[PDB]
Amino acid sequence: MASKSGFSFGFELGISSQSDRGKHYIRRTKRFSHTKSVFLHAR
Amino acid sequence: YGTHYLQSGSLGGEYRVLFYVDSEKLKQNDFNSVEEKKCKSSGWHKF
Repeated sequence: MASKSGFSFGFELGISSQSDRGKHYIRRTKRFSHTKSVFLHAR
Repeated sequence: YGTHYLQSGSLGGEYRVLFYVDSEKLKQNDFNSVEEKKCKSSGWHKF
């Protein structure tokens, strides 16, 4: 997210204001399961 | 001694084989993607 808001006016007098906003969020998830089964009966 | 005696017959050997194989394979891939944006701008002249 990025937001900007600023004011700049002349009147003598002059006034200026600027506000800067930046925000980032990131999420990752990984899950792994491996099952390997062997049965060997000989007679 | 059982129930009977052998009146006649043949002698020799029996050979039998039963052999069985059963393979199954399954592979499955599911993929999903979502992309979204907003943008906004306001100003006049100064703001």
